[PDB]
Amino acid sequence: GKILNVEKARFDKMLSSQEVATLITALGCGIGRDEYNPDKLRYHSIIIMTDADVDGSHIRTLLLTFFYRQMPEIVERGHVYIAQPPLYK
DNA sequence: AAAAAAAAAAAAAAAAAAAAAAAAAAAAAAAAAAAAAAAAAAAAAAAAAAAAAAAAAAAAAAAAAAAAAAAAAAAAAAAAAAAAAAAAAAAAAAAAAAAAAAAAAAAAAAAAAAAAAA
Repeated sequence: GKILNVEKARFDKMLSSQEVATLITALGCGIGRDEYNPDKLRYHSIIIMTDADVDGSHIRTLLLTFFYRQMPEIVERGHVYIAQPPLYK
């Protein structure tokens, strides 16, 4: 579902299961900002495929905030992508 | 080779949790005024000291409020039953240092493979 707003949440508060899962799977080690190393990114194409409704847009904005604030080099290098599934058939 | 326990199939019973978004309150941790407390200067009312003095305890003795005796009568407090408040004694406990077992990196060297030379 929805994840923490890192702009509002404290750095120590970032100990949820979902952010830990994203940090482990990406393996950039975004936590700490001293073990962070974007060269060890396991996937060079990270795709934010949220639902087509407005809540999907909100979750997309939350993920964009997390990637921009915690992993600025990944966003700057252009590894982040956004999928566009259809709402209607 | 016998016993026992896990797990999985599918219709049933019953539960639990994480975040977003704004506005108000309540804990809980800090700077920072603000006043006690303490160290170290100079400074100044009190004891000392002395001579000089006169105000209240002694003493005579009456008398007038008194503390023991007598009586009647009212009924506060003490000790025995129960029923609550509030504190040491003793035992327990959750993190927390210590120990032991498994995952990841390491190169030495060779089997098998791929590739090419004459």
